[PDB]
Amino acid sequence: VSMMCNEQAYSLAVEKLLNIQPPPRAQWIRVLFGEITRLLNHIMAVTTHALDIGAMTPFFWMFEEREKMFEFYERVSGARMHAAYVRPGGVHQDLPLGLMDDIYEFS
Amino acid sequence: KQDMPPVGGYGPIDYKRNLPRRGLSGYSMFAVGIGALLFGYWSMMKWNRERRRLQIEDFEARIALMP
Repeated sequence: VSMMCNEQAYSLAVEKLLNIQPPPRAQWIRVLFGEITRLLNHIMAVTTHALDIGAMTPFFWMFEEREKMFEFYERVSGARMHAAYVRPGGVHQDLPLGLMDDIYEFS
Repeated sequence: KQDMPPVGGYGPIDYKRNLPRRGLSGYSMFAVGIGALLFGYWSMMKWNRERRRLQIEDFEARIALMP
């Protein structure tokens, strides 16, 4: 599930060794996607629990809203889920024009 | 120079959690239940007693003939 919460535990585990603080624009993105993957676990942690139990309809009622969020991942990094996006040198590249009237539209 | 952060336009949406759309509570319920229930019993005694009147009418034709 986690794509930006993993690799958050790696670059921050490497930048301490290398005597680097990351630049300040970069830190506002690691908190943004680092506080967007929690809106992927805490959707999957309830629905998949509610499927073993055996309820059908809250599995389909929330993943159809989940699709509005993978368009972000594809727009910023490289792919559907597995993105080599956080680097040890901060963020790979800047997120393009958009994604600020989209997230505010989403949230 | 073409970076993101907009000047204005924000909400937010709530973190609130409420939808108390009640709902006819507190002794208003059990009141539509009892009165409509006795209404169904009130519909009785005007049909079963009425069919009982026809029931003696049905047995009447049997007893009048058969000598």
